[PDB]
Amino acid sequence: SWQAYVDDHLMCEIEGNHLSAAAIIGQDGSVWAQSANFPQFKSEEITGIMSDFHEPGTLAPTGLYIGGTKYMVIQGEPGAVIRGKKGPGGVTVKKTNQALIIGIYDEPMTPGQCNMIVERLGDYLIDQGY
Amino acid sequence: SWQAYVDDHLMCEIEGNHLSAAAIIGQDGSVWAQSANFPQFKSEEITGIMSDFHEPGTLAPTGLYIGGTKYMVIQGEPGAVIRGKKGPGGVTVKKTNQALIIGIYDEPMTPGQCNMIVERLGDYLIDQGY
Repeated sequence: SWQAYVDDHLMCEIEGNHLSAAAIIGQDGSVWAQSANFPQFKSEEITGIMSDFHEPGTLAPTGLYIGGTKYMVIQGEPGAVIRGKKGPGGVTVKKTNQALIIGIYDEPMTPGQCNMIVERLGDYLIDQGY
Repeated sequence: SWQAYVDDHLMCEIEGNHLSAAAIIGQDGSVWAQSANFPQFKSEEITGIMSDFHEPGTLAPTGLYIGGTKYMVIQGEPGAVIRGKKGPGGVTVKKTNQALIIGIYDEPMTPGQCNMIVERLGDYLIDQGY
C-alpha cells in the first residue's frame, strides 16, 4: 500500500519536523498515493519534469512548476533528483525506475532534511524494481 | 535530542516493518541514545568494530558480537558500514566521523529495509559534522 509509504514514512519526523505534502507519482502521471495536502498537478508538469530528467537543466529557465507553483530550481543530481526553493520552503523530486517521489517542506524543515527523507526512499524503490 | 532519533526515526516503520532496536553511540563507547530492548555493549566489542572499520576484514573470521550476541559478518562498505547476519535477523553499523549508528532487525524486516534506515541517518549526521 503506497499510501502508508506516504503516511508513515515520508511523513516520518526527523529532528522533530516532518514534510507538508508527500506524493508518489508515476512517470506517466498517475498518483499512486499522496499526502492530504499534496496539490493536484497541472499541465505538462509531470512531463516537463520528466525532461529535465532526460536532458538536464531544462527546467530552471522556465522554473519549477508543481501544482502550478513556481519553484526556484536549485542544484540537483542529473536525471535522478531535482530540487527547488521558494522562500523558506521548497521541494525534492527523486526519480525512480518507474515513479517520481515528491516531497514539499517549509520552514522549520531544512532542505537537506527533506532530501534525506525523500531521496533515500527512491533509491530504495529503484531497487525494489519500481 | 538523541533519544528523538532512536525511538522516532530509526523506529519509523517501513513496508509495515521497523527495527527491533537502534542505538546512536559514541565512537569512544558512550551511548547517546538507545532504544528500549537494545543490548548492553560488552567487552572489546566497540573496539573491534573500529578496526574492521580502519583495517577492514579484521573482525570477520572472529565473528562480530554486539551485546555478546553472535553476528556472522556479511559484506558492507570498507570503513563505512559493517553488516552482519543472524538468520532472519542481523545488524548494520553505519559509522560516522566520531559516532556509530546501529540497528537490529528480526524478520518480517529485510536486510535492505534496516540497511537503508540506518545508513540513511548515518550519512545525514556526517553532514552535520558528527
